[PDB]
Amino acid sequence: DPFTQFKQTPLPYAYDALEGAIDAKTMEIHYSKHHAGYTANLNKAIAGTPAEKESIENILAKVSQYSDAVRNNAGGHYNHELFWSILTPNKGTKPSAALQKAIDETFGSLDALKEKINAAGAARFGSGWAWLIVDNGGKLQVTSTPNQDNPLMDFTKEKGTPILGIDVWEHAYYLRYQNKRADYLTTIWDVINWEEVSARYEKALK
Amino acid sequence: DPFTQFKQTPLPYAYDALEGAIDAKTMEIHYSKHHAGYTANLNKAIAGTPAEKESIENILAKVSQYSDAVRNNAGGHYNHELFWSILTPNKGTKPSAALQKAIDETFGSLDALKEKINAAGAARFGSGWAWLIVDNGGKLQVTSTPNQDNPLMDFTKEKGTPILGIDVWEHAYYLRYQNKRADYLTTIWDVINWEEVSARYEKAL
Ligand SMILES: [Mn+2]
Ligand SMILES: [Mn+2]
Repeated sequence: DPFTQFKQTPLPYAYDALEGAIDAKTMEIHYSKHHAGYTANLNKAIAGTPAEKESIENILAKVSQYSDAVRNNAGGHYNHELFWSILTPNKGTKPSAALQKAIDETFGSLDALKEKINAAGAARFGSGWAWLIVDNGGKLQVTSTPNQDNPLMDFTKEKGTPILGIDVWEHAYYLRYQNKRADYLTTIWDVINWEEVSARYEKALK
Repeated sequence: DPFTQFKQTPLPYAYDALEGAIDAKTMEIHYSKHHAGYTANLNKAIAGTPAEKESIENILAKVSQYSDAVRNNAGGHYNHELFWSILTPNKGTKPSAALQKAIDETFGSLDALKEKINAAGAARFGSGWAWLIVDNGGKLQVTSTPNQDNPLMDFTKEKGTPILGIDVWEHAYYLRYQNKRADYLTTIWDVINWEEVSARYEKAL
């Protein structure tokens, strides 16, 4: 149906393509149940409301004005859209020169960045997301948020444009890693698409 | 070590005893990793604070005076201690006469209560718990809380003494049910120990 406000973008890889880090059954459920549900519920939640014709970024920027259903499902849809795009089965991607320079000046190295994101992910009590954002000053920052909240929401303490997000809801890792979220976080770097993160960085700075 | 402030109560059944609703792997991890972690981190978080020799209920009742680590781990420890106690492998328990009468007068029937708890559990976005509590009015109430918060915590709006809690963190159900939290909630009734719920009701009154 071309007239629904929001649609899930198909994955640019197979469900089993990320098996170095994420099991195929999790990819399938995470995409076809969890994310699909957020998108469907988003469309329902904004229908007949002032949010109905707003872009996802604009919904999020005013999310405190809308229902919890809008907030939770707008977050969910946005976060997952971004998540799938920053994963890849193509090994050895790396940050663009511009991004790498910013990473090194801000964190020291790519390993130091990964350590900071891993720590943020591990410290998120309950469900949530770890983020690398470009803040409103153009500077990189690592944050985490609860549930499906994200750095574009007016509610959020550390605001910025996300360029990388890692889902630390238990559904994202429990089938393969159970309670070992840290092992999930260590391993997911194997499938991060730094080309997409770098594109998001370039667009954020504009 | 007998001197630790909080200990996990041994499980009163085997890890595979609840397979009518909860897989053995989940029980083992849930108990020996998630709950054990809360208990250990609680003991650490209270060390050298005014909470150090307080009862768990008294920590919860004043929880906002303490760190977030105390809140999260006191809630974690409390909630799981209660949770294990209200599960059983023995089919066919039922509320006491007193609890059954109260349930019927307040919700209509046991089925109506289960429906209300199932709905509360399903509606809890993210991690958390569904509860049946006794409010200070003696009245039964169904609520939910986020994360490891619970109805004994000082800041909680819907306060009361929990007599039944059902964990809806994904770790409680993902290995067996994956996204199907509603199926977990429907099925868990088969292992609820209404004799313990009823003993908790008696104590709460
Ligand atoms: Mn997710
Ligand atoms: Mn739990």
